[PDB]
Amino acid sequence: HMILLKELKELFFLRTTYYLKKYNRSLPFGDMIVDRWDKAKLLGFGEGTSIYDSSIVLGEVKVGKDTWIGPNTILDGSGGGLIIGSNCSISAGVQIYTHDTVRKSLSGGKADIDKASTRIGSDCYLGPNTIIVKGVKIGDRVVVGANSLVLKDIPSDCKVFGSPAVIITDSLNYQRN
Amino acid sequence: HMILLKELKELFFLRTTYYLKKYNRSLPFGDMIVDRWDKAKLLGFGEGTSIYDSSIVLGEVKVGKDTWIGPNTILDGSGGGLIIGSNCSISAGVQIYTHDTVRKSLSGGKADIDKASTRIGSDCYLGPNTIIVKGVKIGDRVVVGANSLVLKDIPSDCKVFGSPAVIITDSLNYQRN
Amino acid sequence: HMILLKELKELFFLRTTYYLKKYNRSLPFGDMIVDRWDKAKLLGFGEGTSIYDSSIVLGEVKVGKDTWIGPNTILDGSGGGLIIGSNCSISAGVQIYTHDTVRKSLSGGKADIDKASTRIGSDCYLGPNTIIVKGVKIGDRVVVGANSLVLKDIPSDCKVFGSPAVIITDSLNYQRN
Repeated sequence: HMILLKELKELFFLRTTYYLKKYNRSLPFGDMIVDRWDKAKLLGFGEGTSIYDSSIVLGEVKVGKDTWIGPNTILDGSGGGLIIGSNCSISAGVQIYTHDTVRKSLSGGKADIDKASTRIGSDCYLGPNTIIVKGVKIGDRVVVGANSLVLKDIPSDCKVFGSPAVIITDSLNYQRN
Repeated sequence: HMILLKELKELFFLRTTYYLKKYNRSLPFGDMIVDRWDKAKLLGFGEGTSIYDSSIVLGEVKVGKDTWIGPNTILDGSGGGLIIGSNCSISAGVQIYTHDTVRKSLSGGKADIDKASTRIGSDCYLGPNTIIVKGVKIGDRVVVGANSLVLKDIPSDCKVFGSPAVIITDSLNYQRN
Repeated sequence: HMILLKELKELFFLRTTYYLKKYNRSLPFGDMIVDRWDKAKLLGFGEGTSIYDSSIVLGEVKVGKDTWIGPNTILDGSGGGLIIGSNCSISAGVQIYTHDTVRKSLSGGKADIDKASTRIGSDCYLGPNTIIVKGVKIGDRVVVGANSLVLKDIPSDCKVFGSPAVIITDSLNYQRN
């Protein structure tokens, strides 16, 4: 254990040195062991998709191609499946749910976990610290601004933000060339 | 170090394979080493309590039975103790504090750290990304919605949300059977 | 791998035991390997600065003296450099950006990443879960409250909060003696 700890620290030093030179960044220890693209592949996600070590993926989660799954994210498919499209940006700190335990806790542990399936289309952006709750359906080409709480379905080509989130305009201008 | 890195990656691959088959989930590297229930036990928390590897626990923290401490949480008892009851849901990203450093920073490093003890009762839910500040007292059977900032005490059987958080109704209906 | 996993768990147990006795806290596995002050030093940050293992630092990031970089933070200098002063508190969950990908995602992957440099002065506090977006300039002795989204420049001696953040008063009283 003495030697193992010393080896782990040596490895941390060397790997951080290598990552600074090669990738001009410094990551957590775990993100220097885990490759983002191989992890996504192991999870059955589409080609081009990437996911940080620090991400938690529960139950039935399906993800399309070229989707970026950021650090400190939760993709919870435990309550009937979560489906995410292609080309999505799932920003740092985003949490996507198909269950909750409000009643279980509030009832002293008696009530069951409530569950509902959740879907996000393609070409979406979920901004930092966005919370998407069970049951929600988000369409294609939606923007969800940072610090949102999405309680209801969102149709395609919408821009939403707030806690709770509300439709603010269409997303058309972000789709331009 | 070359061999150690290769072994760590082999271990990551195998353990993720095992966790997918056994627990239908993919966790961070650290959460495949650390057992949530043994960690809680080591921290002196009550029977049935669980805490993710990614959680930070500072100073005097006491937790009751069957409380779920989620990923990416902060339980800071450094400023006079933090006490949490039984059957609580402490959601991903929740941060509970007994100190802050606004004045220390704002004063160029001169002022002291401000401190005040914090307590949460039993049968509470703290939703994702909830921030509870020093000095606060939350009673029993409270719901705190996602994305809240709790600046003042909350009595039992309340439902609160917002930044800052405000009482919205009672929590009675969540306690049903 | 069998033996390596057993060794890692033994190390986790022992190190957590040592950290509880020596530092009265329990940290993630990675934060028991990585030293906060050596990591900051390796990143070229100023004397006295500290950064948790769980922090991500992208591209050109410069940080002054005695700045505290908390857990689960993002310091993204990838889009033209990020500069942070001395004596700053960068709270848990704070995310600071110099890029985004709204248009890249919304355009099916066609558009480029948008980039703009970001600066924060000295003696600032950024509260939990603060989001600072590309292009922003924050002056000296600013307070940013928890759960903020900072979309526009902030002058010195200001106190701001909200999503989006707005000036609420001056920060003078926090600077007192």
